[PDB]
Amino acid sequence: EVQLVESGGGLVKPGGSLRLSCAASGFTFSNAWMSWVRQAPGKGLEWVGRIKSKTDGGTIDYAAPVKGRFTISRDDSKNTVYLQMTSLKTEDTAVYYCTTYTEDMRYFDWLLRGGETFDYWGQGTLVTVSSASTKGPSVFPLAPSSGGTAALGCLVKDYFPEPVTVSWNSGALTSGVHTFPAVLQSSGLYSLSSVVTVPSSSLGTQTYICNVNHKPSNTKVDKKVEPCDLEVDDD
Amino acid sequence: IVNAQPKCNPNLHYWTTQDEGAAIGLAWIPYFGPAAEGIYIEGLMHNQDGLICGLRQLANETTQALQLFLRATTELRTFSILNRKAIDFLLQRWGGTCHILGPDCCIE
Amino acid sequence: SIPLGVIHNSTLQVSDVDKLVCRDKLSSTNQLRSVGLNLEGNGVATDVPSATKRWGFRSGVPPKVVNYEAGEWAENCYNLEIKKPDGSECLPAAPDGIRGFPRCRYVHKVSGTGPCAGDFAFHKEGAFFLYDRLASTVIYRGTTFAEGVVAFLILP
Amino acid sequence: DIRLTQSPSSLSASVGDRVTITCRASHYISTYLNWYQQKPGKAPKLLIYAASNLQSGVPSRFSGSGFGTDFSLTISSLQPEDFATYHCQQSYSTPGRYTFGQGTKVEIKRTVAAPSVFIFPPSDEQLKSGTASVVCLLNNFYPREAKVQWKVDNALQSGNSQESVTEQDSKDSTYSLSSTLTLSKADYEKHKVYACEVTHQGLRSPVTKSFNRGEC
Ligand SMILES: *[C@@H]1O[C@H](CO)[C@@H](O[C@@H]2O[C@H](CO)[C@@H](O[C@@H]3O[C@H](CO[C@H]4O[C@H](CO)[C@@H](O)[C@H](O)[C@@H]4O)[C@@H](O)[C@H](O[C@H]4O[C@H](CO)[C@@H](O)[C@H](O)[C@@H]4O)[C@@H]3O)[C@H](O)[C@H]2NC(C)=O)[C@H](O)[C@H]1NC(C)=O
Repeated sequence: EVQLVESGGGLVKPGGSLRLSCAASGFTFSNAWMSWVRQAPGKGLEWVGRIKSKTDGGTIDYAAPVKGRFTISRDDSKNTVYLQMTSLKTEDTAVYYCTTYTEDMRYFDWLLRGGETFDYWGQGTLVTVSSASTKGPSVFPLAPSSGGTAALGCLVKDYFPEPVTVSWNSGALTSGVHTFPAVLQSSGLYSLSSVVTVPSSSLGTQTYICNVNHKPSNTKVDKKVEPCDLEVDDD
Repeated sequence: IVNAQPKCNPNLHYWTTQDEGAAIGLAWIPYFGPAAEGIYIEGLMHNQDGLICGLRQLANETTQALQLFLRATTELRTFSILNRKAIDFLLQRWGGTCHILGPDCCIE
Repeated sequence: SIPLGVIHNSTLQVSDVDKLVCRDKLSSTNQLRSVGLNLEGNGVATDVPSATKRWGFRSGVPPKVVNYEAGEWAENCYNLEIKKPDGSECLPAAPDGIRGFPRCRYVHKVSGTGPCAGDFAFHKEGAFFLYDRLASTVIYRGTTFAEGVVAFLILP
Repeated sequence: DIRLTQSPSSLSASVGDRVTITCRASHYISTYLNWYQQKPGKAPKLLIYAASNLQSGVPSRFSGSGFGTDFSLTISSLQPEDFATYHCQQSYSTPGRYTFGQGTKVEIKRTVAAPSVFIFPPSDEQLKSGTASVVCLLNNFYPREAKVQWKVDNALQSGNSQESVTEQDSKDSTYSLSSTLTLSKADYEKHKVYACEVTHQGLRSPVTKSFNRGEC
């Protein structure tokens, strides 16, 4: 019933600005408090900011490492809240989540304390800050040339930033699929591997293609993986 | 019961003086018993099916009536309220002749 | 739950609150009686040193009083006028309507001094101090009492 | 301003066990805690508001307790979908830097599962670029702890490989692990036998999968 969608994340160089947008639907936006909470890759959840509704004055509060560099605003006619990021530092590389403090939880706070309980969370967006340019992913097949059950994967190498998606046979094969998380190589670029397990007798009859989609570099590449029996009857 | 208060405490941290049973040793003796500050037992009751908030509302809606009662009586301290409520509970069912298959008769 | 005495023809039992005996009949509140029984009747030492060794001072516990309708004639009762060495009273004056135990053959009246290290004097065994149709957890000044305990009965 | 500390940091229990996580506060707080469930890759989902209060839709096995400085979260009987990282957050004052706890990741316990082992040599299209990446796959195994060692011509190699662990699957509580080994083209064409050897509790003896360059 209630849904929130974050957008605007991307790669920005240290010291640059970036604008994040949060769209909300399914509730009374003008009476609810909004908040931004970020999650670093290795630091857990970290609260960023808070904005009240137009009823309570709409005062804004920021975090200590955040004050003076960010600015929150809200549009009630469009049910949207915006977060502006200026003079950004490398420690702010995180996954940003947009949260709402509904009017119903205002009613459960009885001691009238300013703190809030975060009701609903959106998908979140990725914000990466690093002194490097975008790079396209490398797709290489992994041939299956073991018994009754066999395994088949394709490898993605030297891609930056992180957002990558892999779908085998345009999503027709969803069972037994394992897509491993990214691992940082010594060169500064990441490496990902995608696997799917299939019966051995089906490799000669089916055609398996992995579809790799990479939004930052706008690179969508698909590759067909194919396998040993001696064909020695030549003259 | 519709809770019409501006805000509600969903949690009930209740204290009472009824003993929970299994009194240890001879601690029931007033000489060896606890002081006036340590005779209470506590408990936590969460908001289930919207009960807690409703309870508060009930108290609110009771207040007026209760006040009127305290206006009528001349007791400096009134302790016989629950007992009177029980007496009225019994009179409601068995105060008059209990006709079988009747609305005011609770039989089988 | 407070034990209720069940009286039959030459039978006494504790009323079982879990059980329900439909043959038991309570047709009037006159059948309900509260009775005070004297520790004397259980063979306790009545000499002043033992009795006073059964009592002790304590603060922090508010006194409590419960009525009883009938009591037992005592051979030995006690009446205390105790002060601290500084002359101040150790025991409070009898509240309004608390009179002495009505039937005492011997009243043991003890006067003197003590440290009285506590706001009220209680019974160390949890018994009651029986007065004129009022039973108290504490000793009042200058007021004759008997040591006892309370039972509740339904009379036939 | 306000410090929250969870315990334990990691937890492993079986399906149907009673799980209890503790959240401790630095200052005095009267039932302002909130329990959030965050499954890997998804957003945190609010489970408990204030103390012992379940959000509409949360199953009955979740329960909260406690007030003051210490708070307790209890799951009566674990279920496969309960695998997630749970967080406790205070709402007593305006949130500080340490308002959210570090988090407690719950892990489901099952029978020891033997890993299915495969090995994938580098592709010719990848060999054309000047870099080689051999893959060693261990899928469908519990627990997560396993030993992967690369041996090129019976010589143990270190510092040139990387591991990657998949989160616990939702249907079957089984992990998957991938080992990627990166070498240059010249050093790859210098040796004949390549083997990845794995040790795990589900296998009586550690097993090794090997291949030669250009084999069938
Ligand atoms: C209801 O009725 C019961 C039954 O009588 C009463 O319980 C009695 O309480 C008195 C309290 O003073 C007890 O008397 C004291 O007992 C001490 C220990 O002996 C008993 O306890 C141990 C441990 O349980 C038993 O193993 C033992 O067999 C005895 O049963 C004595 O040490 C006390 O002092 C004695 O020594 C001193 C010297 O230091 C002398 O000065 C004393 O005069 C005395 O000789 C004292 O005797 C009595 O034992 C209890 N009866 C029992 C346990 O059966 C309840 O108090 C009563 N309640 C009410 C409200 O009336």
